[PDB]
Amino acid sequence: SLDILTPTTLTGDQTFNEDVSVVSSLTLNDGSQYLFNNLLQIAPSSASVTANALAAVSVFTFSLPPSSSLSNSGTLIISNSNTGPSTEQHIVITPNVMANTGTITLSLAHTNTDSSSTLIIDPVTFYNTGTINYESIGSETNDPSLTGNILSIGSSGRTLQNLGTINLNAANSYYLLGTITENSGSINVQKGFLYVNALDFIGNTINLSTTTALAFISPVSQVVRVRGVFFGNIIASVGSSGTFSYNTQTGILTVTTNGVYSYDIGCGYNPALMSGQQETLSFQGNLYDTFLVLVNQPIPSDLTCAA
Repeated sequence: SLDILTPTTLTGDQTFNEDVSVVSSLTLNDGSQYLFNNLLQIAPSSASVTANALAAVSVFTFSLPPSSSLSNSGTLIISNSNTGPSTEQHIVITPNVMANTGTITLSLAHTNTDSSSTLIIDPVTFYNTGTINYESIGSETNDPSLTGNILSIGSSGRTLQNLGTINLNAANSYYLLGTITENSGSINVQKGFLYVNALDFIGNTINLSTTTALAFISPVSQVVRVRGVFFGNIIASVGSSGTFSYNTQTGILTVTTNGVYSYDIGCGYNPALMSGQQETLSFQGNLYDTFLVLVNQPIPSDLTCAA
């Protein structure tokens, strides 16, 4: 219905009850509320949508509700320059279908936790062969360790077909609540901690940067592929009385608390250098005893396992 065929810039709050097809570039400025209630189609790859929150205002909402559908082969940027402990934002991407073969970038200046913000990616169906980014354009410090403003991906019982890349590079923490699938996908934890509380975790590789962490709140039956493991990061597993073992032939790290967690970290690690310790983590406002594994060594030069 609404077709953007020439570079367009719109001002103020926007509520799209029509299907929106963008083949050029659409820019949304000076609005505290951007709503796409039906189709939002961005194609071909050179097309783009950029939603800029109104500056120096209290609340910001970007919404793709369950009535909507997202089909992006170009570039969708959601940017909010508002920052500070009183910031309230609601970036709620919950379309019936979320199909991305291009780039989606969440670019926020308010990345600290708070009491009231929501950052949600939880459609019914999730399809990503491109790149989804969460980046910071702020400089906030002194996080209050609250439960709001934590990017939460998926939900219990729904799946996420991640054939491409999810880049997490903005905040102290992120939550993965849905079931990831597809063998080619990667989740890159470039800053902060990733907490996983999901029914299963299939196919993807979790790549940890330095001074990041992966924490599984509940064990999954799948072996979880994690790469980048070295003295700069850790894998945490919820539960008390933690023990662990590393198999040099398969490259699999097995952690046992009250449940069994299995991580494929690669071959080449020396198990005699590894150690573990009990700590306490916070997840969705509750404290959990957690067993941490520190490999205490660099990434091996060759991660391949013997046949």
